[PDB]
Amino acid sequence: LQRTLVLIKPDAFERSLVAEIMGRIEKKNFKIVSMKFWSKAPRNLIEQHYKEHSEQSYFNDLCDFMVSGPIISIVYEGTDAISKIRRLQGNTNPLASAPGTIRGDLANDIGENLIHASDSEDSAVDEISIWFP
Amino acid sequence: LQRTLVLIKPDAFERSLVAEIMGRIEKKNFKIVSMKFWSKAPRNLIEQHYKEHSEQSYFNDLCDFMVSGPIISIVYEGTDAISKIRRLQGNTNPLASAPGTIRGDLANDIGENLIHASDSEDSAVDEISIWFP
Amino acid sequence: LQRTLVLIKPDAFERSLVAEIMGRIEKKNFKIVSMKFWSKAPRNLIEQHYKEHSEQSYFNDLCDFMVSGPIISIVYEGTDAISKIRRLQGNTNPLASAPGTIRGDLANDIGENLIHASDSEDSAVDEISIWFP
Amino acid sequence: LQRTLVLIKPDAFERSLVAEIMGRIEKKNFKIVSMKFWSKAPRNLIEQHYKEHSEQSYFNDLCDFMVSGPIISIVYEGTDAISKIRRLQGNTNPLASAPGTIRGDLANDIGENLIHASDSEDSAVDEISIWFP
Amino acid sequence: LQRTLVLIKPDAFERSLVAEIMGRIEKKNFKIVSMKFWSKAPRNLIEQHYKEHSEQSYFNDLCDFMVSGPIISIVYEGTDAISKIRRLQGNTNPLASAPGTIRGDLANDIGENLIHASDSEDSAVDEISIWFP
Amino acid sequence: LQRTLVLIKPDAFERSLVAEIMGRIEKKNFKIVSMKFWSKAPRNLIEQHYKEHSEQSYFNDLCDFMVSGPIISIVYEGTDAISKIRRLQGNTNPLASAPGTIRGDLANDIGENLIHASDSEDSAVDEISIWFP
Ligand SMILES: Cc1cn([C@H]2C[C@H](O)[C@@H](COP(=O)(O)OP(=O)(O)O)O2)c(=O)[nH]c1=O
Ligand SMILES: Cc1cn([C@H]2C[C@H](O)[C@@H](COP(=O)(O)OP(=O)(O)O)O2)c(=O)[nH]c1=O
Ligand SMILES: Cc1cn([C@H]2C[C@H](O)[C@@H](COP(=O)(O)OP(=O)(O)O)O2)c(=O)[nH]c1=O
Ligand SMILES: Cc1cn([C@H]2C[C@H](O)[C@@H](COP(=O)(O)OP(=O)(O)O)O2)c(=O)[nH]c1=O
Ligand SMILES: Cc1cn([C@H]2C[C@H](O)[C@@H](COP(=O)(O)OP(=O)(O)O)O2)c(=O)[nH]c1=O
Ligand SMILES: Cc1cn([C@H]2C[C@H](O)[C@@H](COP(=O)(O)OP(=O)(O)O)O2)c(=O)[nH]c1=O
Ligand SMILES: [Mg+2]
Ligand SMILES: [Mg+2]
Ligand SMILES: [Mg+2]
Ligand SMILES: [Mg+2]
Ligand SMILES: [Mg+2]
Ligand SMILES: [Mg+2]
Repeated sequence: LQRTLVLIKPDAFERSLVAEIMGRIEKKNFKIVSMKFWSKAPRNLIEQHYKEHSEQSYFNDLCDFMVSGPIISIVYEGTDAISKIRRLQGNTNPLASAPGTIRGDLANDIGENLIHASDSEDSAVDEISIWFP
Repeated sequence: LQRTLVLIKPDAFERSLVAEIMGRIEKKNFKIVSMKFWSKAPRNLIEQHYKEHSEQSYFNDLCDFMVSGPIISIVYEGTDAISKIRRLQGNTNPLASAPGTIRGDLANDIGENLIHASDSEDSAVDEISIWFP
Repeated sequence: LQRTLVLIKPDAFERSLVAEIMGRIEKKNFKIVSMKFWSKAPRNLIEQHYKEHSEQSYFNDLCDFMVSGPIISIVYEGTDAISKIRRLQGNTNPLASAPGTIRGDLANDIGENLIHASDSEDSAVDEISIWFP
Repeated sequence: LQRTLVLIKPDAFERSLVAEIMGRIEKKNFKIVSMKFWSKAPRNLIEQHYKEHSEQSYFNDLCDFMVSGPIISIVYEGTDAISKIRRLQGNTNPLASAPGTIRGDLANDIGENLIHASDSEDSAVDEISIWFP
Repeated sequence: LQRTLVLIKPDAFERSLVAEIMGRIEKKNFKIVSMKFWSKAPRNLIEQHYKEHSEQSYFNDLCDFMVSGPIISIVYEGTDAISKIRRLQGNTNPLASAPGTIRGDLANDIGENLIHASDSEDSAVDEISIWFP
Repeated sequence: LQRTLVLIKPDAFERSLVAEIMGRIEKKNFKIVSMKFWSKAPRNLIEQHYKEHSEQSYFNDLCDFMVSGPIISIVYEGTDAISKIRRLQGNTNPLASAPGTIRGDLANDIGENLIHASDSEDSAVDEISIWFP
């Protein structure tokens, strides 16, 4: 039994894909443990969430985008939930995300990619404490 | 523009229809303005929410059901959101709800009926203040 | 609790709508109690099923159509299953069936209309005994 | 057999509902007989199409909207295609369109209402000649 | 042209996924040759079906589960139907089943995995004779 | 930013999958630049489109099939659209097309495979000029 942190990103709201994305995780039988809606996430929370990317050239564009619209943060719970939800998510790169995955079916940009999911046990605990302190 | 208060009821979680219900409202182009996940709503908020029914025969069963599992409270915003979302919802009575509506398509009980929606401008304001003080 | 008799008609097989139709009933929370696949229903069961129509102008065409491909006979169970499933089904006449209903959404002919559902408690009992003796 | 003229309006493109709308008509078993994609319809065809409204208060806004993005013009064919597709479409007014219909499920504005469908045999013939001379 | 044996397992019934699963195979254009509904399969039929697993530690839990609710057995027919339906099915292990497959989208347990499909020509003939003697 | 040429093949029309296929590309956020409906494509256009296959044993059966019903030709535009739409398409061979892809979910024949998509930059320019001279 693991908990992972999911963000529904502003592009999901703009494109009306919130339910589509949440439904894919719901149908896989993962349960919501916590959920928070953000009309606009504070930029500092975004910078902490993406602290590992602070020196990447895309960091500021990434942060601008993540504050461009609403976000839903969700803690999902289930056996091996972290790796399983990552697999549903699909690869970051639109050249690689597989059809059948969320990004593979729905995303067409490396930045505007609809959804975040924690990539490891270590980062799950981290991100959960950022969004649900 | 109006805002209306929607509850996603515990039967929706039980039957994995949370995204299905939210998706129907999303596809109608209504926007989430506020949202709260409750692992178990406090009985007092429930009795307040349904205060008009407090002397009805079904009141205790209704309150019991509403705390029997998680709920999501959502404020939706759009032109004539109250009446329009009531129409999507469908009649309380499974003998009356029209196919095409949430309850008409998905609910088969007068109590376990998946979704609450505010029925008027005043009750909307009222319910919004209960779930989002 | 009632039980009603449903037939999935040969046009549903032809048009690959078998799961679509069964799915609408399933999502309404009705339970399969009995089920039979017929690669070709015996003409005699069909004439019995539709005995009320035996003197109508359309009778032979109706019987011919009903043996023109496979059918599935299903007994569904739930509260007020008969009337409720009739409502999902929709009007026989394509000029009358409401969007949201099976026929309203999917059928475009008064004969090739995808689904049979028992129309009363007595006809349900009757039809159930024909298809599941 | 009748033929009717359908326009998929620019809001459908904006909201990525082109296939959703065409799919509802396709599932009803109506056949495309003619089809034209317009990156931007010529204003003159639009004013001709809506000539009956030329003196109405909303005319300029309607014409402006109709050239604000792409449209698809389609001629559909089937028994009673005109009235049947009008029924799928739903009422122009978002306070009136029934869930189950295209507009009832998907539109939330009296102007930005996703789809045009010919309203009579004569207007069908008329509109067909405008979009497919 | 091959025939393969599919079981819709009790968890599909509990979770109301019967049509969803059958629809996926139907949409791939496989035809039903035989179909049998079982309110509860006899435990001995289950033990024969899984005779190859008799010495596995999960054998009794597996059999208990397979008699815990209804089952539908289906013989599907089509070119290379055995391998193709296996690929739609997805891997047994929730850590491996690919999004886009039945288990990959819908199953989250190695035991409660919704669907059985024969794994070879040799086992297809075998299983078909168990369920359709 | 690339443009690729897509054909919706006659089997999509016969099976009523036109919207399903177009919707998959639409949901991935690709935009239509040009679209042409063909009640029946001229055989010579088909032979040019498939000129690379002229010496294959399946060439004449392929051409017969492509003129057996309507076709929609579409020019889609987007970043890396050629390779991305190929990946959504899925492999030609029903033994290999992956679930989640168009062919993987929907096609069951190596010839009747629903959709063409240009395989390279060189062939995109070529095919676009054949269908949209
Ligand atoms: C690698 C990369 C990421 N990003 C953005 C989008 C990613 O969701 C976010 C974090 O990157 P990363 O953690 O690599 O992606 P993922 O979300 O798949 O774990 O940074 C870019 O905008 N451009 C890039 O090249
Ligand atoms: C009228 C009624 C309501 N209820 C429950 C279900 C309703 O969702 C809740 C409030 O009733 P009500 O406000 O009448 O219905 P709605 O939810 O359609 O606005 O009380 C019953 O259980 N039995 C009943 O007879
Ligand atoms: C009334 C009628 C029925 N039929 C066929 C189609 C009906 O499904 C079948 C039985 O008719 P009926 O019991 O009146 O319709 P329903 O199936 O809605 O209960 O007979 C015709 O072909 N033409 C007709 O005019
Ligand atoms: C009546 C009306 C129409 N319109 C626009 C939207 C309609 O699609 C278009 C033509 O009106 P109309 O033909 O009355 O509606 P429909 O599209 O349902 O046949 O004009 C308005 O913007 N406001 C209005 O009050
Ligand atoms: C391998 C395995 C199977 N099972 C159950 C679920 C499987 O559907 C069933 C048969 O196993 P197997 O034939 O290996 O799986 P599949 O259904 O993918 O062909 O046994 C377990 O409960 N635990 C296990 O570790
Ligand atoms: C390879 C092959 C193709 N075809 C037909 C179907 C293909 O869509 C068409 C062109 O072949 P090809 O370009 O190899 O396939 P794709 O469409 O995946 O790029 O020729 C056959 O009928 N049989 C075959 O063995
Ligand atoms: Mg990461
Ligand atoms: Mg109320
Ligand atoms: Mg009848
Ligand atoms: Mg009009
Ligand atoms: Mg096996
Ligand atoms: Mg090719």
